Amino acid sequence: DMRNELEEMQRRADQLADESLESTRRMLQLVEESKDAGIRTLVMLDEQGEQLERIEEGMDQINKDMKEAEKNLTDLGK
Amino acid sequence: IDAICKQRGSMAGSTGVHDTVVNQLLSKIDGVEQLNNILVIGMTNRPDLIDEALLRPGRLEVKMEIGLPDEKGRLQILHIHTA
Repeated sequence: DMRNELEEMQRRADQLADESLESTRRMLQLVEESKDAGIRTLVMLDEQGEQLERIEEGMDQINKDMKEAEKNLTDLGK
Repeated sequence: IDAICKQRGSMAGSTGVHDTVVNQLLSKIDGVEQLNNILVIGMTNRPDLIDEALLRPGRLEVKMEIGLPDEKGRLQILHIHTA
């Protein structure tokens, strides 16, 4: 009558982490810095676009003025 | 089949293991839920050690004995095995 039976106990392997808290924090800090740099680039790019738009009008005005002056001088000369 | 199903409450119960197996088998063959599409076949050399509740009508109820053959049976077997 040496017929034995058993029961079982369970253990849980550690969840997936303990490497997600050293590279993670550095990743977040770098992401924040990149976000700030992107915001600054946004602002600078908008300012540059405004300045180019401003330049356009003066360019067109000088072109028109020179063309009209040349035509007038030619007309009077002949 | 005599190695699993034996008279309940006679042996040491295999440490309470054999009785549970016999009860489970009895419950599954014929119970509250009805089956009509099964056929169970058992074979043994010690027919006297089997539980009496498993050999009743509604359970394994067709009992047959295979014994030594006579002259005609021996002739038939010899014809079978030298064809």
